[PDB]
Amino acid sequence: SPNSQYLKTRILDIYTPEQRAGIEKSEDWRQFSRRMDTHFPKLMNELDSVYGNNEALLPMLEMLLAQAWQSYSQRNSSLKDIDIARENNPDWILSNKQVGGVCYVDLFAGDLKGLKDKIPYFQELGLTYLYLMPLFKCPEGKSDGGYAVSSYRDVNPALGTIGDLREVIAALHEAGISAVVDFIFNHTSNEHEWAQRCAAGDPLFDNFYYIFPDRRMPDQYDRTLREIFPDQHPGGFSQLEDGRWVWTTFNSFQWDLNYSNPWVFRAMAGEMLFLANLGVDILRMDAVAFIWKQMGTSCENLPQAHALIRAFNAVMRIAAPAVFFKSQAIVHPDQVVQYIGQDECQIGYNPLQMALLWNTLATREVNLLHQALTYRHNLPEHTAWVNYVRSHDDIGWTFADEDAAYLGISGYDHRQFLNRFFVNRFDGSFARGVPFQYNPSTGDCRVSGTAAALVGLAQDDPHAVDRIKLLYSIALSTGGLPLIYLGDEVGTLNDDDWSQDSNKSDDSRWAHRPRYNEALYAQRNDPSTAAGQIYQGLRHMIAVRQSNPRFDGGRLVTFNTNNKHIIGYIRNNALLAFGNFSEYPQTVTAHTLQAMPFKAHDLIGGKTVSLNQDLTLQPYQVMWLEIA
Ligand SMILES: *[C@@H]1O[C@H](CO)[C@@H](O)[C@H](O)[C@H]1O
Repeated sequence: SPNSQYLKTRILDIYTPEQRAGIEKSEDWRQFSRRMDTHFPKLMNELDSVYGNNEALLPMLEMLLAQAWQSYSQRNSSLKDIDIARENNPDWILSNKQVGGVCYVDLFAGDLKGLKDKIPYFQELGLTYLYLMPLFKCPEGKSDGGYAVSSYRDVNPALGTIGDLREVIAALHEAGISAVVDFIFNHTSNEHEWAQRCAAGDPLFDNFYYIFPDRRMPDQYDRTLREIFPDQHPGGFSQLEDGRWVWTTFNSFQWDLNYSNPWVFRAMAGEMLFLANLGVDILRMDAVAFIWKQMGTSCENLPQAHALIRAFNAVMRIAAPAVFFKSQAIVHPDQVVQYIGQDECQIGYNPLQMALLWNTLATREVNLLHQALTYRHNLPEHTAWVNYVRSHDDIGWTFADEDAAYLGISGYDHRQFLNRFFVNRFDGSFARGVPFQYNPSTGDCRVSGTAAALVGLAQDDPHAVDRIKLLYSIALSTGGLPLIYLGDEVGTLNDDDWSQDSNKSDDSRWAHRPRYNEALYAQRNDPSTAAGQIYQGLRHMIAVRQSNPRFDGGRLVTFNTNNKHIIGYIRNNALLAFGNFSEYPQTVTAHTLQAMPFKAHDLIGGKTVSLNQDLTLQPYQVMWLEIA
C-alpha cells in the first residue's frame, strides 16, 4: 500500500520544474497536503477492505487524487473559508440554532429564479438549512420524481441552468442558509450515457452496472432480495429489449451502479467533487444500503457498503471539508445507526422516531416511542439525527420486531393495524391516507399522505391542528436537526388529481407532493384559520428552539410519566418536555413530579405551572418546562 508523501509527488509530476516550485509554496497546496497526511490513511484503508489487491486500485487512486487536487485548486475561497470553519467546528450539526426545510423547486416555486424569491420567506420561518429535491436532468415522463438521473452536470431545463443553481446556493449562503441536495449514487437512469454505453458493449464502461445473460443469477439473488417497488417488477431485476437482465432495485428505468468496479467509485467521487464546488453543504446519500451486492445475502447493509461511504467521506475531508453527509436508510433500527459516524455519514434520518410518532397518534400509547427515545436516541460524538414528521416518501413502519416483542406486541399484526388505520380502513380513524406498495406476497404496505391528511385536517377534525403541533414539537426538541416538509406549516392537504395523471397514477407518493397552496400561505398570520394556528404554533417552537440553549446537542434522558398516553423527556437536565398523545385530558400525578421544582415556566403556553400538585394536560397538549 502506497503512502501520502509518495502520491503527492506523483500529483505534482504534471507540472514542469519551474511551476512546480510555485505550487509547493502556495496556500492551497499547504492545506491539501496537511489534509492528505491526516485523512489519506483512512481512504487507503477503506478502499483496501473493499477492492483488496485489484490491479485497478492503484491507477484509480492516483487518478482520483489528481482530480481531487484540481477540484480543491478550482474551489471558491468563500467555500474554502467554510472548509476551515467546519473542520474546526464538527458539532455545528448538533446546534439548536439549526432548523431545516425541504421542498420541490417546481412544486413550491416553479423554477430556480422563483426559489430565490422565496428566500425572504425561509428567513421569516427561521430556516438555516434548505433541502432541494432532484434538480438535474432526467427522462421525460416517469423519472421517479427526478430520481432517475440522465446527466449529473445538466440541470433540468424546466428549473433553469447550472448557473442559476450557483446563484441560488450563493444567495442561500448570504441569507445564512445551508444548501442541501441529493447524491443519487446507487443508481442512474437507463438513458444515462454510462448506461447506454455499458449495454452497447463499450469497453470503457464495462462492468459499470450488473448485466446478466438470462435468469440463472437473477433467480438465485431473488431468494434473499427485498422488494422496494413490487408493483413495478418482481424481485430486484428487469429485462432489456435484447433479452438480458439488469439489476434494478427500484424502477425498471433505474439501473444499479456497480461499485465492485473501482472505476465506478472514481466516476462517482468525481460527481461528488462537482457538487461540492457548486457550494453544497450537505449531500443526501439515498440508498446507502444497496451499494454492495453478494449472493446469499439481502444485498443490504453489507460491510463494504459502509466502507465505501467512509471512503467517500475521506475524499471530502481532503478536497472539500465543508461537505457533510446525510444518510437515508429506511431499514431495521440496528442497521440505521451503523451509517452514522464522523468518518461515515455525520447526520442521518431518524425513521424510527418518525414512524413511532405516527404509531403513537394511532394507538394513543407511548410505549414504543418511549423505548426508542430511551435506548436508540443517543448517538456517538460529532454526529446528529435528522428528525422529521413527513418527507416526499411514504411512511414505512420500520420499528424493530424484537423491541416490540419485549413489550408484548406482534410486529406483523401491529403493521396490519397501522396500515389499516392510516388509510381509513379502521373504525373511528381520523386519518385520510392512501396505500403504497401493498405486497400480497409478504403482507407489507406503506402509507402515503401529507401530515395534515393523516391527522384529520381534510374533514376538519377539531384535534387536527394540535396533532401537527405535537408531532413537530418532538422533532424540534428531542435533539438533532429538525427537517420540516414545506407545506406542513400551513396544513397543506393531499393532491386530489394525482390518480388521474398517467405519469403519476402508479405511484401514490404524489398524493403527498402537492403544489404551493397560495390560499393557505396567505392565511398564515390569521389566528382564526387552521393555517395560521399551525404556522404561529410551529414558528413559536422554532423561535424557542433557536434562542434557548437548553435544546442544544442531540442527547436526552427519558422521564417516566406513569401515564401510558404521555411522553416525557429531559434535555440538558434543564428542559422537561411533556406530550399528550390522547384526545382526552391526561394527568401526570403529584407523586410522579416530586423530584421536580415547585414551579416551572412553560415555553409553549407561557404560563407558570405548579409541579407540586397534579398536572392535567389538555387533548394533545405539549409542555416545555424549564426545570433549571
Ligand atoms: C430515495 O431514492 C429512491 C429511488 O431513487 C426514491 O424512490 C425515493 O423517493 C428517494 O427518497
